[PDB]
This record gives sequence, C-alpha cells and structure tokens, in this order.
Amino acid sequence: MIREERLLKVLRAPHVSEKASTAMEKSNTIVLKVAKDATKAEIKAAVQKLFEVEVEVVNTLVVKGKVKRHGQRIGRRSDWKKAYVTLKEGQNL
Amino acid sequence: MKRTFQPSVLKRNRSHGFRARMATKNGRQVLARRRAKGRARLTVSK
Amino acid sequence: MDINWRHNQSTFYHFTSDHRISGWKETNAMYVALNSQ
Amino acid sequence: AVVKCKPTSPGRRHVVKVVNPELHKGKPFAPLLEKNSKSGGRNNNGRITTRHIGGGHKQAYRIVDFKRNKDGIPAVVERLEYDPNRSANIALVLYKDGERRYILAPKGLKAGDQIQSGVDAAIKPGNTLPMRNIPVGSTVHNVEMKPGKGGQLARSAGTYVQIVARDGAYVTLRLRSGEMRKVEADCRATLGEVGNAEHMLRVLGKAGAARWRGVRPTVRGTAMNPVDHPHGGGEGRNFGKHPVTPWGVQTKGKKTRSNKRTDKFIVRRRS
RNA sequence: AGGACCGAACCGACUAAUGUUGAAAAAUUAGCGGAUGACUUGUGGCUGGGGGUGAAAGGCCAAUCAAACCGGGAGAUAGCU
RNA sequence: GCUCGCCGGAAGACCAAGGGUUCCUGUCCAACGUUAAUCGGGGCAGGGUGAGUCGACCCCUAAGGCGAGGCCGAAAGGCGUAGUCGAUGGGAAACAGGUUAAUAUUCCUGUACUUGGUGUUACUGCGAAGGGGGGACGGAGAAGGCUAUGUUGGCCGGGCGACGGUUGUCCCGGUUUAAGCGUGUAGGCUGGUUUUCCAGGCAAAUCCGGAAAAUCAAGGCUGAGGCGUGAUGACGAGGCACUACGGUGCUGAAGCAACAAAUGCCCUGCUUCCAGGAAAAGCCUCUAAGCAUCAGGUAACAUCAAAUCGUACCCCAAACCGACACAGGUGGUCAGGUAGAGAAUACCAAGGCGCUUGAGAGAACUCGGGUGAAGGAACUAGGCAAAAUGGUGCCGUAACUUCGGGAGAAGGCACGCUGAUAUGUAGGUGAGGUCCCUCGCGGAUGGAGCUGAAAUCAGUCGAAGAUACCAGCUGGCUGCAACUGUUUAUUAAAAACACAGCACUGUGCAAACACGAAAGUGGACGUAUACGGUGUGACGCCUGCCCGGUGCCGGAAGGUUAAU
Repeated sequence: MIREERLLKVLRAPHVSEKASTAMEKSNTIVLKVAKDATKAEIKAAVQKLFEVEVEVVNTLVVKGKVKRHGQRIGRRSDWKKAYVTLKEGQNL
Repeated sequence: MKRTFQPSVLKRNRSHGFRARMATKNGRQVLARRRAKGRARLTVSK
Repeated sequence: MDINWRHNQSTFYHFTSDHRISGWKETNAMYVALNSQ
Repeated sequence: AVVKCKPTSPGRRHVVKVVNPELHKGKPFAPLLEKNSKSGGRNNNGRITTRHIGGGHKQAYRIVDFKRNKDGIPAVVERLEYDPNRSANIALVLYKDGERRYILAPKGLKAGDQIQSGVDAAIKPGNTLPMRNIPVGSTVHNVEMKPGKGGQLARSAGTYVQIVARDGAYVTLRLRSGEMRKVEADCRATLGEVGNAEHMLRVLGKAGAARWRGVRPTVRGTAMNPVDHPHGGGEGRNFGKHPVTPWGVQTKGKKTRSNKRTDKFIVRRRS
C-alpha cells in the first residue's frame, strides 16, 4: 500500500484534447497530467481510490516543455508527466 | 571537408565534465575560477 | 542582429598561411618574390 | 623441412617457409591458455620505451612449465603444437596421474615418448634432473639460474648448453653465446637440445611477413633530422659522425655491461 | 595459394580546365592509382610542449607548429619607425 | 488537376551519432528566405512522443581509468594490490492486421512467449568467494540443400477499345498471410552402455581427467528449410450505402503450380594455410563448511509482479560538422523489371524531386561541348589537351628471363535478325503411374511439364550487327628504384622513406636499452636461431689496399694527477 498524502499529491489535472475525447469515448481510457516523479503504481492506486473506477493499466510519458520567448526574453516551459489510465466497463464523471 | 569539431557528448563529458574537473586539483582551480568570475554555465555538463 | 559582424572580422587576425595575402587573398606574390632575388 | 615457393608473385619469390607435418593441426589445450594483450612497446607511462613494436596477429599465451618440479611421475607426450610466443615448439604432455602440461620440446621428442623427472629419471632427451646428476659434457637445455626458479637458459629454437666442468658446488656452463659462467649445482635442467633448429633457415619473403609478426618499420638514423637523431641532414647522404644510438650513446663497439653483481659467476666472457 | 590480374563500393590524389572578393579558408568536372591486404572503417581509450608521434617531410599535435593553445611576469626590451 | 523532365545501389526508405520541437493543425507577413509571398524548417497559440517483449537501466568483463591498505616522492603528488568503474562485446521473451492530422513490435483486434516472488500438491538430499564444462569466437576457398525475391502459366475480376486489326497463342490488375506450437528433414559433429581403480583438478567430490575390463554396434548432440496448426481469421481487386466531397460506413471472387535465384540461412559448419586466431558473467554439473524428520531443490497447477528512462521529427541532410536554407564531410540496414558477368552502365517500378530570382535579345569575349575540306605534331619546354583503342570466343604471338613471366605481346577472323538441324538442341529441374522396405519429409524407376545455352547450314537488311551507355592505344632504345606499399592534410608522390635480404656491434636476464628524482613499467610473461642500436637495401658476380688522425676495444710497466 501507499499512504494517503503521497497518493494525493500525484493526480494534478485532467488533460483535454480531441485525441483525449476519442480516447475517452472509443477505447474507454483517460489521459491526465500527473506528478513529475509519480510512478504507474501510485497513479493506479489513486484512480482506484479517488475516482472509484476499475482501473486496468497505466501508460505514462513525460512531455518536455516547449521553448517560448516572451518579448525578447527566452524561456522554457516546465516539463510535465503525461499518463494514460484505462478502465473496464464503468464511468460517470 | 571533415572539420575539427565532430561532436560526441560521451567524449565531451569525459574530457571537461564536472566529475573530470573535480577528479584533480587543477580542475578544482578551474572550477574556483568559474565561481570567482561568476559564470552561469560554469561547466560544460549541460 | 549583427553581433556576428563584429565576430566575423576576427577570423584572420591570427592567420599563418604565408602563400596568401592576409590568410585569404590569393596572389602571385610567391613568383614575384622568387624572381625578385 | 624447408620448401621454396614458386615465384608466381613478386612477393612470393624469396620466401622459404619451414613446414612440419608433425605439428598439431587442431585447437590447443583449453585450460592452459590465458590472455596476453599487445603492448605496442609502450610502458605504464604510455610513452614508447622500445620502438619498432606494434601490430601483428593476435596471440594467446600458453603456460609452459619451465619449472618441471613434478618429480618422479612418468609422463607421455600427447602431441606437438605451435607456440606463437616462442621460436621453439611446445609439447602437450600427459602425466601418469592424468594431468596435462606444456613442456618445451627437444629434438627427438614426438608423440608417444616417455618423459620422467627426478634423480630416478633416465639420461635421455626430455628428462629433467638436478645439474649435479648430469654427466659432464652432455647436451642440455632449459637451464635454471637459481634453484626452483624455472628454466631460463637455452630456451629458443636450436639452442643447447654444454657442461664443461663440475666443481660440486658450482658447474661451469659454456652457453650458446660462447660464454663460460658458473652456475650453482642444484639447478634443474633438461637433457638434449630443443627441436626447431631449422627456424633460422626461414626467410620472410616480403614486408608483410615482418609486419604481421608484430615488427614495425625501423627508419635509419641518416634519413632523420638533427632534432630527432644525432645523424641527420647534410643535403644528401652525409654522415660525418661516429655512429651512435638515438640517445647519443656510442654504438658499434662500446661495451655497456655495468652489472657488478653477477661478475663473480662469469668465468670468461664471450668473444 | 598469391603484400596476384581487370574492375564498382571504399581509400587516395597523378594530369589538365574552371574557380581563385570561389559553390568551397584546397573544391568541382573529364580522365587516374590501390581495391584480401604493410587494406579500410565505426566506438572508446592511451601517449603533451623542448614533450608526444612520425614506412622521416622538421611532417602532424583542434583551419595555428624550426617548439601548440590560454592566463600570468608584462606597461619585457626596442640606440628603430 | 493534366502533361514534360530528373534520381531510382538514390537525389528512394529506416536508424545510430549528433540536433533539441524543426513534427501536426489553426493563424500573420514586421524581420529571416540572396526576388514577389497568400508559402516556410519564419512569428503566435494549441496539440502530439503511451513498452514485461524495442533501446537504455541491470549482470559480466576487454583496452584503460580510479584505487582501501602498500611502495616511492621537497610539497602538490606518482605507481600499484584486494576491489570498483568503464561497450564498441556476451546475457529472458511479440508477432500479423487496423487506427491518428501528428504515436506504433508501445494503442486496439487476434494469437503468443519469457523471468522472478508467493501459495498448494507430489518426490527427496540441499548447500560456495572453490573445481570442471560451456560461454569461446583467425584468414581464404568450395559447393550442396534452401529461403527471401522475381518470371511464366493456371484461376478470379474487368475491357472489345479515339486511327488499319483486335473473342484472341488478346489487353489490365490481383493471386497475400507473421510470431508461436507440433512433426522432424537436407546436412554437420561424436562410437555407445555398464563396471573397477587412481601420486592430478590447492582440501573434498558421484563432476573433469587418467588407467583397466565387459558388452553392443547403436544411440546422442546440433540443424536451415518444407509441412500441419495458428488461419472456415485478417487482407483482397473491386462493388453497395452516406458523402463534413476530403473521404466515410457496409460487403467482398480467385487466392495455385512450375522455373530461376541471392552477398540472407544451414554455416560459431566443411576443406585448407600459417601470421595459430578476447575476458568474465548468465547457464550445466561437482562437492567443502554447515543444514540435516528443517533449511532447501525438483515437477504440476494457481496467483502476483516485470519498476524507471527514450519513443515526435531530420539523419548522405535546409534540421549534424562546415560563420550561410553552402556544389563539401558523415557509420549501419533494405535493394525489384529489361539488357547486362556485375552493387558497372542505360532506360524504368515503388517512392521523391524540377535544385528561392525570372522574362527577352541571339554582339564581342569567356566557360562546357558537337562537327570539319586538305595536310597530319609542322604547335609547344614537352603529343599539355584533344583525338583514337575498348567486349566475347577462336587462331597466333618475338627478344629477354629469376622459367613464374613478358603477354590481353603484337596481329587477324566471326558477332544482328529469320528458318531448319531441334513444331527449342545438349543440359538442368522434375510430377503422374509402377515396384520395394524400416514403412517416411523414404529408396529404385519413369518421363509428362517447365527452363534452356552453344554451334552448323540456309536466307535476309543496312554504309555500319561488341551498332546506344559502358568499355586497354601499341611498339622499340634507355637512366633511376628490385617489387606491393608510405610521405610534406592545403603548390613537391619521386630517384625520397620503408621493405624482405645482408653485415657489424651490444646484451647471460634483476639483461642491454628506454620512460621515470624514486617506486615501478616496457623490453618480455621473451632467454643469444632472442632482443636492441647502426649501416646497406631483392637476386647474380663481388666487395681490393691503408689503423698515420678521430672513435672504440684490450693492457698495465713507467710519467702526470683530485678530494683526503
């Protein structure tokens, strides 16, 4: 088991896209941004707990932040971890 | 025309990298002079 | 925008090619000197 | 045997190769092999210390028992194998207890010949026993310097050492170089002379035969420049100096032995 | 079998033309030599300045070599311009 | 969108290094693009990189680095043991179809495979930092069996054709299907089984090795491919139905054989020759100390786990290295049709491009080419350049020679197409049918069918039959260097260097010598048939005289002479 505080600081936000929508409606999977150091074990236990669904497997990746310039000053956006969580037959949210 | 600098980050880290500089006292003088001058990218590690 | 212009001068400030004038300009000066002995 | 190759190629004109069907054609004995990496003539400092060394074919070392301290057990020679690390040839020999070794092969030694060691071993070639038990004047190779150290003298092909006199404490040996030196009595030695005396009859034939043996080109002193060698320059084939080493020491005649520790053993010097 | 023969990849550079404020701080074009060997090449390592390495030209050692580069003595000295 | 052209052993496709969002969509033309710009690898925003099986991480080590102690060194520090790190190497397993604008061995569909932990059942000896095996591996040559893959025929679907003919020996397309499981082949290796004993494998050992017998003549190991399953699944030319007119849903015939054939597999093999051809871990056994009605191990079933990191895109290039959107440089993989020996070359298939200034005029002159009267090197330092020769088979070929060569010496003949030999030859491949055994992926047979040179005779056409690209100029005298090679990257490729060969000299091993204040290392895990230095430079005939000067070697009588 994983203690509550860790399991909580792991799911950050859901990611909205038309690839997300097709993944949501056709393959029954959800893509949402997770913590930087979060693993597939802690991600799967969270979606079982806070989202009361029947999670099957977790596919993860990290998107390197794009380099953008504001005015003349150059900068690099903070890189974030992406995650595909998939479920069996049930979801309402 | 093959030029002098054909890059390879494996050779680049092993020659002037941070652990290579820390391995001897003379590189420690180099790393001191990076700090004394105050360079941002003081080493070639990244 | 043009800092490279300040740097691209600094190419033949430390040349060594003695067969060319200022490192880049090709001439016949070799022959001229060879025959001016 | 030696054979002259037909000059069907310009490089094949002057090559005489030593053939020997008695040598084994199969792979050598597995548990007596170990890694021997090439050095290139460079020491631990990385600088070239002995030049003209580099390249060549890859070689695997073979542990040859130069000590011959397995005493009293009869042994039978299995086969004769090529050794790349020596001019001579080695003999894979099987002892009576069933454990195999590599020994440096004398002349008449072939497959099926018995090998014995110790004070009870017979006086026949290939047998190893203390020098005080050797008759004076016989053909002897694989000679120890200090007792129990392992064979150090007359190792390469065609070599032998003659016993001139036995004092009882010391034994005078006429070495292959023609030097007479004293050797203490109880050093072990092997009868006969080693069996590859025609090794000096081969000729390499071309430059590649010297290159793939690990020998590099050997640029001579007068083709150098004054900053590299004492010989050099001259606007075309000028020497005008006494011939010296590249480091300035005079060669071609100058003696350089300054040991002063083994001078008590040297009865008389080579000439 | 051959440091064999003819000839592509590959390695190289013998002749000529163009180019020479070039397309290129040494190349292109038509020919040219080796092409199973002393061959060639990818990856990593080793050898450092009066030192390395050199099938030896005083060549190569980051487009720099009859003594590399960077910093310091240093505002060297200059009866010279 | 229709044509034209270029590459097609690449100017196509996939990667590694390297780059770091250039990838996709929407949006704008300030600056960048050597022009315009609606376009972009440009600016802005959003989206996109999904792994038990791919690679990294991880186990193990090579060259080497670091280096507890240790040795040595004014200091800094140098070398180095036990160890530790270090891939370019060795170690477990995933394939076919489908999907996005951008991801695919990652996602979905279908079918698989591997390694650990735990539980249960059944059996009983487990057990190393140790022993042994295995990992384990040179170059070249030669086939044989295959396969990828291509050609032809059959089958299925479609078409009677812009201008003479075309229901035909007619024209176009397709004829695809993996991993895994089982069978066990073409081959290759090894005689097998049992028993007894032993100075070895530091101790020990049933294991390795060695020595005796008995018994049988067979087993074992390895092994491509084919075969059946996987798979009455997918795909499929096309058709049907809606069309955000871009495409999107539904449905779908034949789906075979012969020939040819790899540089890919058997093959880490076989044969052969010296230059004699990594290490260690995983893996398989052996025990030691201990454990010993346990701990464990083995076989079957069940269950859990296989984390983390990269996954876009370019990668022979506008994105890497070249200051540039640069005529340059950059390692690996795939490789079809015709002609062709061929990865040459010419035209093509799939695929990608027309090179980020165009439009005219048709001066001199410059650059890259084509042709040429007559002469044919008279030009010029010099046949520089240009021109010419070019392939296969056959005939024939001199001086000289180290007997190999020279030599493709030189110099000639034939080459297309059509028919006959022979309604395609010799040959290769080879079914049906017949017979015989172990009784199969068999053996003898047998020739259907397919493929198919080479030559002769006869006729024909052109000026020309190796008609295009491609593709040796030759001979005579001679200096130098024996030769293959190497060299001043970037004005010198040579007669220069090297070279095998020869000679002299040094060196007896703790060698000589070299790098190092030293320790230590190379030499060399080599031992005078070896190693170092110098000189000459195959081979043939040879290498004459001089030791006064210099150097080196030997000598110690006498003269001189340091510190003391």
